[PDB]
Amino acid sequence: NTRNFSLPQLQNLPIEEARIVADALAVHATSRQIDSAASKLAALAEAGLKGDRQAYAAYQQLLYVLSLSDDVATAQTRRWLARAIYRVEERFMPAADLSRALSEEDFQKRLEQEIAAQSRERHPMSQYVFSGSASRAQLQVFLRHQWFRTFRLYRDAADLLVNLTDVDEAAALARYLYGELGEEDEKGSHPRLLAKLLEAIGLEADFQAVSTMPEEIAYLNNRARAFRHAEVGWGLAVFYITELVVPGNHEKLYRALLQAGLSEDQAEYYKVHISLVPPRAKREWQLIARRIPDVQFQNAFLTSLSQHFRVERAYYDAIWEEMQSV
Amino acid sequence: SNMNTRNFSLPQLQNLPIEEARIVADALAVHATSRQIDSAASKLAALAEAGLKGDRQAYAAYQQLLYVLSLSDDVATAQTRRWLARAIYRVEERFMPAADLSRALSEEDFQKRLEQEIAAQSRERHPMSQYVFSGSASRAQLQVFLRHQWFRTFRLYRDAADLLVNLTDVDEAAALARYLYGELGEEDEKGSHPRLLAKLLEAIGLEADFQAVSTMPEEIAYLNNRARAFRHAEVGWGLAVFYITELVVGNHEKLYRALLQAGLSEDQAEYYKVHISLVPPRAKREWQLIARRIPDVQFQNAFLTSLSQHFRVERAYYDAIWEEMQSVK
Ligand SMILES: [Fe+2]
Ligand SMILES: [Fe+2]
Repeated sequence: NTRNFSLPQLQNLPIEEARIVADALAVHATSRQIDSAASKLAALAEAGLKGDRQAYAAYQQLLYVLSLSDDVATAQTRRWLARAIYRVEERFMPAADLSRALSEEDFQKRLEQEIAAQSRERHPMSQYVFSGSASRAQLQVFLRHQWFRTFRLYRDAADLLVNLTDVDEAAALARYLYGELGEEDEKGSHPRLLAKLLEAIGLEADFQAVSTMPEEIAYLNNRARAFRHAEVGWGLAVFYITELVVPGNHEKLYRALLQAGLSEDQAEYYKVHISLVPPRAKREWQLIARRIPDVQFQNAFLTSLSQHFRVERAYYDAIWEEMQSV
Repeated sequence: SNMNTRNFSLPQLQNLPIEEARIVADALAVHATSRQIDSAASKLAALAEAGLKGDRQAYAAYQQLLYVLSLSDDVATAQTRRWLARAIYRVEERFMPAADLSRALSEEDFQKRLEQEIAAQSRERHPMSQYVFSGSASRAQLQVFLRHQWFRTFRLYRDAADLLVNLTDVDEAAALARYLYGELGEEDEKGSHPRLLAKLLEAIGLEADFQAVSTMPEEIAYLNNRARAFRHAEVGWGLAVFYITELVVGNHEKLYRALLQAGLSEDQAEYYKVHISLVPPRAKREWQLIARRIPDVQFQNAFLTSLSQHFRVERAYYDAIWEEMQSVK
């Protein structure tokens, strides 16, 4: 019952950096062991982002262990090591090089244009699944990966909550967390609603699930990095795409799962996300509106959004390839 | 501007005439080296050790630095500040009288030890409590009380959120999320408990400042300990403080009645009303987070050590408020 703890995951990685990280996470690890891990992780990430495919896979696997393991005794040092990797990653991402902050209208127009161009709804897999055309085995592929996107999303939102120093903005994220964790009934948290769906269609919903899909690991690593960033524009961009923009996927999948014979109660997970209300109309939009005049915020937000879309598209492409093969 | 940044780390550090304050500032630079950060950690640990071994100047200095590290609001330096804070926590926790139980107490014996400890640390009889409940406080003296209540209340929700982040079990994170929702005003952020308290302060002539910086040593000691406990990797420390703050406290009813008898309206004193509650601690839902962990002696030792330390720093804080209250009007 430690499958998603850091040391068992590191022991299963046949790489020298896994042993160095393990030593840095020991109870009496020295400052030098931790700095050594940080340096070798930063160099590994740099070599991988420069084109060494093996170093790339290796640093993504290690970053997955560092940022998303559940043994809280090592979390602070794990997050410290993860930041050494984030710093390299953010130097390599194409940055919104704006010199002057866009107008609020121009900023919104840029957002809508980028979303309309890179939205998950146009992917051939979205169309196929919404159509009702997935077989039971294909819906199992889809939902197995949905589990990984959903089951710990509330934790990433909580990291953003922690970094919103304004009490009213923390309150906005607290209202989100409250809804996401079931309001007064933890049985209806959105991870447990999805779990109920998975069990209804023959899958296990494992809260210690560990992903083996590279594109899924890359997606979760990026999402956790963005939501944890000290410049909250990164997290607000991802919050925006994950929760604020008109979801639309949830309603069409709900109809399709009921078409597939699941009951209304079993498919509740997709029902609860449906929402008519434009993104700027929502109250959480004020967290973004207030920061638009700041060009540093704009650059963080727009860079975050583009990177999120890149990793999300590669992830959806990989789910789709798996679905076509069953 | 200087006012807008007065609870940021670097402005606070530049006002601390401590050698180690410059070393911390260098460690917080955007491109600070691992050597600079390691040096700052070492110097802070040595300062904390010297203070806790009896050097009163080192004790005051390390506590001021820990206040800046753990509770400043410039998020850009927060991760390194918390990294440095832990070097201090490790020293602090070696010096705290800690429960050396060899095996776990029974549920009954655990509840009994908790209740006797809480009973024996009640402040219902404290001279300041009696002075305020009795009516006897002048307006200026009520202001002293509420000025410090502000520091206790206004960022409590953040400490609870650090505990939420460390509850890996989804149902337990949900329990803390329900607390946070209530604490941040449910659907109306104007009704968050800090803003209810701001309304009470405004009613009595005081400003409620969300960039407030404490200058009372016992108050700093209290906030430092509370943030340490809620952020601890062993959640027994946070559950101890959470339970004494939320599941047991049984205080707010008499302050509410005293304020109403002093001419404040129900709406002005709402901050105290919302806290009043009939239901025993075991009856509450959050108690399950504690009930599940009793069998684990490591949890019991963290929890009981945390409870005792919390009471020591809270009692010294309440004494210091009382001394200040008696210096006015
Ligand atoms: Fe949700
Ligand atoms: Fe409260």
